[PDB]
Amino acid sequence: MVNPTVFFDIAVDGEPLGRVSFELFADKVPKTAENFRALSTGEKGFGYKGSCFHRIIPGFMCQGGDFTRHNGTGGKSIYGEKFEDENFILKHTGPGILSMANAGPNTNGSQFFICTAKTEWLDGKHVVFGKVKEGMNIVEAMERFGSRNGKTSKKITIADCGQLE
Amino acid sequence: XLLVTVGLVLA
Repeated sequence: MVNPTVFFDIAVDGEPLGRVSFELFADKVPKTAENFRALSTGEKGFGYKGSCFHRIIPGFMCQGGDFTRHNGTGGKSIYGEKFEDENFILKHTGPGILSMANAGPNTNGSQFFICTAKTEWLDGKHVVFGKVKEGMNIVEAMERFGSRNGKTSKKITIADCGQLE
Repeated sequence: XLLVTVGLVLA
């Protein structure tokens, strides 16, 4: 076995920006990695394709994954609405870490964030499950559209996504 | 501040 690689094609107000691919650490957090992988292929009949990054704060992170309400309040996992914090083995060590957003202990759904800096205050509270493999320059380009309070100036969407490996 | 939540986003 090998860790799955999934990709997102990002568009800015409908114009293609580029592809970011991610390695998911299924060897360390199998349940959390599987949730993100199945939401990226859309194989359960719902997922990330066509959803947006609703909150981007330059120097911190890009947050997305609300494919139900689309405004930052929704999303659901493939296990039902929410699931537990699988473990906190991995930390938020630098740019490119993929981690889960939540509303406290054991509330993981589908929303996630890509870190653009080390965010150690989130360690032990948000489950790290992947990292950017290629396309960190597209994540950096995305940051230019965010703001200190998180609203974006352009609509940043996942135009397409799926599994490569 | 700098949190990443779903529901009540804080400062």
